[PDB]
Amino acid sequence: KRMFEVHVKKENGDYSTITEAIQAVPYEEKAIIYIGEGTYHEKLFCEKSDITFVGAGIDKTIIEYDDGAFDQMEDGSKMGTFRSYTAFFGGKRVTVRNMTIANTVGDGSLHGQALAVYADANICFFENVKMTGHQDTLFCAPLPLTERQKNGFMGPRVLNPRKKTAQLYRNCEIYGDVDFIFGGADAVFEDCLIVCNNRQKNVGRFINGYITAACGSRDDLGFVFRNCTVRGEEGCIEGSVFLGRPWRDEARTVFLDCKMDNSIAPERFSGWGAVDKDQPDTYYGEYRSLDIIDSSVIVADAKNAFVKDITEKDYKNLSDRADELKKKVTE
Repeated sequence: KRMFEVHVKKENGDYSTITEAIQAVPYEEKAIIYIGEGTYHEKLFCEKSDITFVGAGIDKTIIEYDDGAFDQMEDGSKMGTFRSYTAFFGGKRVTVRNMTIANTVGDGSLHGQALAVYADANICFFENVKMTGHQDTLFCAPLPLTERQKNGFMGPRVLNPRKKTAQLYRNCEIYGDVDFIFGGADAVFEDCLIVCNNRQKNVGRFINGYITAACGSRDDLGFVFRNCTVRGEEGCIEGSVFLGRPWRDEARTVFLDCKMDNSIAPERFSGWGAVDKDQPDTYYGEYRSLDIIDSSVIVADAKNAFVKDITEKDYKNLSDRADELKKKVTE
């Protein structure tokens, strides 16, 4: 079996840091980095043709860093969203399994956006990975076409083309509050636990968060959640957590056969900048959402009018498309 292998351990490894292991890997070589138990306080930048990272399991291998968008850089500039990442995964194919990746800086009101993971590779596959943060925990590239704020995309891909990506998340746990899964990827989340933090404790109607903030094209797949558990953290007030708001106007995000509780807002999805702002070019929706406790069917007839009614035909389409992205990624 030919594969370039590197073993990271706190003691007796090839290296004691992940960064040094990444350096070791030649871009063009199919590689795997095994990472032993421990907490690795590092900011990772990985760009490779075909690499796999395998930790010792969720909360056994932990990659953590604490950069926030509001931080000041040496040159005087604000770090910004897209430089806050604990880990950047770019290149052609990346696989990550059996670890926690955390941005520990804190709530966005004091520290700004703070990515745990910047997922930029053409094809990304996360399995049994836990990702924690507050604002903007997980970015699934690509960026929108153009910025609305000066230097809004400052980061490693600001100059680059907006490459479409295909991402698969299986058995992951993802924690955050405001826009904590966002970007323009075609991304399927399967059998994931997705939890909005109780922002109200970390700081009219109080809004704890927006699970998604997609910005893809109306002709692409966008975010598909299937058989996931989606909810606020224990303590979140009723109806204070949205399934999404559209970061750009053709946002696509669907939840198929998911379990949810009553922390989820009655409107289900928000407009951008105000709850009841119309977003007629989004494809936002739920199909067969079940209550988490008793598996009884959820009915929301107070959803925003722009939220779609997923017919059985729409559902088979979304399922087939999610299925073909899964094949592309795992094939």
